[PDB]
Amino acid sequence: EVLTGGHSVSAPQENRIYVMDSVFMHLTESRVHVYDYTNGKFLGMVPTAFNGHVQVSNDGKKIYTMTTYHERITRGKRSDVVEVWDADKLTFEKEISLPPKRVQGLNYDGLFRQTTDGKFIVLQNASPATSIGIVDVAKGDYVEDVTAAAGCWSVIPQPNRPRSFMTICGDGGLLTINLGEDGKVASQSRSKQMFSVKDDPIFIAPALDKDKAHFVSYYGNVYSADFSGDEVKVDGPWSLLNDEDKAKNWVPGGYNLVGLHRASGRMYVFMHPDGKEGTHKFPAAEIWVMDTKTKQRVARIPGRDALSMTIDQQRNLMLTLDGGNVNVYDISQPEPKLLRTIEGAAEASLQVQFHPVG
Amino acid sequence: REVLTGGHSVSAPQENRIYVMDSVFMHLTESRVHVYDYTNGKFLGMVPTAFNGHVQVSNDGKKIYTMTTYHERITRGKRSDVVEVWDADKLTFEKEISLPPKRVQGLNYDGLFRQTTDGKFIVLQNASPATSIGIVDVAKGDYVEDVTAAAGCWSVIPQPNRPRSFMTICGDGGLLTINLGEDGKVASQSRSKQMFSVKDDPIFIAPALDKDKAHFVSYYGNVYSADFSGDEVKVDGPWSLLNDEDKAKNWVPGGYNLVGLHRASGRMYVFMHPDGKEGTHKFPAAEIWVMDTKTKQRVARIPGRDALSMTIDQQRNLMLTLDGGNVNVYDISQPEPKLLRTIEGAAEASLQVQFHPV
Amino acid sequence: HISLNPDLANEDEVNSCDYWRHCAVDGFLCSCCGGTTTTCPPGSTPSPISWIGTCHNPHDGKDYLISYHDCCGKTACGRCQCNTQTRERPGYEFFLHNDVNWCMANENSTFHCTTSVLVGLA
Amino acid sequence: EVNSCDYWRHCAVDGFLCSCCGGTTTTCPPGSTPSPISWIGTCHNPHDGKDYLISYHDCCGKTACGRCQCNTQTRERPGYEFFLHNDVNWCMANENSTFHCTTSVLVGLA
Ligand SMILES: COc1ccc(CN)cc1
Ligand SMILES: COc1ccc(CN)cc1
Repeated sequence: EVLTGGHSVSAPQENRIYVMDSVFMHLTESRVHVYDYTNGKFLGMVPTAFNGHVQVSNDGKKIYTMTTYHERITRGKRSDVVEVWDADKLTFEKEISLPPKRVQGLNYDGLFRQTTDGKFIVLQNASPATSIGIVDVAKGDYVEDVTAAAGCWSVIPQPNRPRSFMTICGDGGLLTINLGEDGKVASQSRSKQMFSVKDDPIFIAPALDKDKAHFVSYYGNVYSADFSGDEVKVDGPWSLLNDEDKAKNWVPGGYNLVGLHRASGRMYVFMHPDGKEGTHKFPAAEIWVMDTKTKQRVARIPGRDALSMTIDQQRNLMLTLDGGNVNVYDISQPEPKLLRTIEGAAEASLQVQFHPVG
Repeated sequence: REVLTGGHSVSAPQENRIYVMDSVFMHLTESRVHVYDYTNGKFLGMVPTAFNGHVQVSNDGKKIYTMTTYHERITRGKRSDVVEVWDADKLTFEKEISLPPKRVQGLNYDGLFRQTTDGKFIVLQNASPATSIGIVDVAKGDYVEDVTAAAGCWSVIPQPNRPRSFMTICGDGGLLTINLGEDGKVASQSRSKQMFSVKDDPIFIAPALDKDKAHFVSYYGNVYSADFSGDEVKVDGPWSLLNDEDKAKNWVPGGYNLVGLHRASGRMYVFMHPDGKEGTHKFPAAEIWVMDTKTKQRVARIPGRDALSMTIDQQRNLMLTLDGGNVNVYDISQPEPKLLRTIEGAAEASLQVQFHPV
Repeated sequence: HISLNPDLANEDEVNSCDYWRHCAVDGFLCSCCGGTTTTCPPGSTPSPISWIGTCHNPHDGKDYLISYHDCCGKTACGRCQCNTQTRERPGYEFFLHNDVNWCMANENSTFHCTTSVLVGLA
Repeated sequence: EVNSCDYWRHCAVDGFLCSCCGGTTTTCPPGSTPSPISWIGTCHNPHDGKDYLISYHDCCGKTACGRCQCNTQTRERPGYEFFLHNDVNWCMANENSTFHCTTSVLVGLA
């Protein structure tokens, strides 16, 4: 026997999921744990230093991380970076320099994204003034600081365009940014007001369709933004609640708390009863499955204290995540079926993502 | 109305302070020193120590010394091994002393990171993996000597009766004494006769250290001694810790920093467990035995509360014990120790606690 | 008026996540970390910026603006971790949001612990 | 069975089993680098009744795996018998010394 390295992940890409473990108790040693969702096998990891963020390249070939280093961790010079890692070898390839203002925060999907065409990484900055950063992946360069996004928060890419995305702004509307060939801002537009910031604040997490996004509110209302056209069209609210739900004060709760199954128009939302001011981040008592076309609830199942989810369209799967454990659900039918639970996938994770297959 | 201020000192007097070196093995790049008030269990502060920190307090009580390893990008980039000097009262970084990149990376045995009795030199264990002892000049703030004479040896036992001499344990079963000059280079050295059979009765490295002699315990419950009242070390032993009744239950020592000496009484404290056999030398203490080193007889035994490491305060007649996470405080002014209190959750993974010198 | 000074209260009371002025704390209470409600632990640095809460004081029946200044430049304290969300809002109301690191603009952005500083009446 | 700390080859492991970390008893997980040096264990094989030398090469350059932590001390000796000692980081001489997991490679009969 002789000890060898140089190995690739042992399971096919189609089985891979990525649990972003913040390790909040020791946040300088965050990491991405890679699991096989079919059998719960731990496949490998990527270290991400202080409060790492992660996504997988649209093409499935690379892992992208965003993190912060200091020469002596707690002292010395700051370096904010994106890193490119080989998806199969889980090895470091390239560092891309960022200005020292990348968002430091919990791992909402919307703080670290990419364009549909995969050419640009799009990230949230806070200095604490907010801007959005564009990184040319090919060139390995930061190319554009979108300061026009000041007062807005989060990146919602538009799956129907190569290099466009939206952000949610403090006026209750959406700002669309359209990138040119070079990653600089070509054009932009602001929608009308979708929601009342003061009266019906929304969760930033979108239930994202190919040319529309739906959002849930603190009080259980649903808002939509349509971007099939040239300019974004906004609507809502409609309520997730029936009369019995209202009397029990059911409201949404969580972080990455929604998902859309696109083929069916089913929206998945984490919910809990006895909602009131300050419960918006409570674990799920239940997962509700809403028909977005009929605006009716078509199923409700135990939430297993979950906080974040993600959906795989082609395999008809939802993952939920309670902070340490990952639950896999078959969502091919209106009622989801629990297939398994991966215990101890992370210590403090609020984000799980599938490896892309299509 | 109120303003947050910093620049503050530790709230409790130096005489109340203990230092719990938390390796945080599960996240070893974020090790740290927890500072506690032993009188009431209050958390006073901490000093971050990066990867596998080691710690000691300056003999004069003014400074905390740490030893750690950094890399530019943590898991890649250039390595910097360093000693740091921090202010004991402000718990702030003051300076960094470069070491060659071979400081020992390992569990927090006292003898890996020490100082000469006069406080003028920090004396540390190197392994590249060839062993040598490193000498750091505290006045200069410089690494000044690599003691290659100590190859094949391990750990640093300062001689409390000389300003700048220490011993190490070698693989011939003897002790090497090193006498430093005022420049921190080796002025003279000597090697003892064989004290113990490395193959037949290996000793634990943790000394039970008196003014002019050290006692060591073996895997099999024997005691060996090195007398350094003179220029040449005189070795003797074994005598057995065990009486005839103890032998029935196969009592043997176990732990890491598992022994201590109360110098005024001659009382040696040792962690012990029954059902001793090959592989049990790091087992938690079923009991603490108290031995009179002069009469070579046990004078007391108390329940060990699963402790692994200890330290002794000569002045206040105190013993601390540590099970990895919790610290117990014992009054040892009489032969039978009296438990005073336990500090729960002092660390996640600590095998070393130390008093502030007073 | 006595409930406005955490220094006078029971250490057990102020070290609890349910202490009234901790209503939008997401982090470790500095008061458990060698500091106090309004002072950073030794060798940690106050954040110039913060998110802000509005917290009801049940003892005097008035509502107060609480500034959640962090202490920065040391690794996670790990003690008295609280996650309270009263009147907290998402990042499009940025200074009401506690899911970002308010050490972000410090010389060293490592997050150590969180204080709850009384700004005044809401 | 190899994921158990009681597995006979793991008799002097102080660390995380690589077999739980996306590697195997004898291979490093992806992106972790084998140590060229190691401490060695002498472990009894219960099947054939013989004692074998096991090399405990660490995998390095990734942070702690955190899975299947084992602490077994059969025939382990202090630092003055340095290559029988497991309280040191056998990643110590790697390009990056960060400790990830431990492999348990059969060398030969003892
Ligand atoms: C860098 O990520 C962090 C750090 C700290 C906190 C606590 N408000 C939230 C996110
Ligand atoms: C650096 O501290 C350490 C690290 C790793 C190990 C594992 N043999 C032992 C001690």
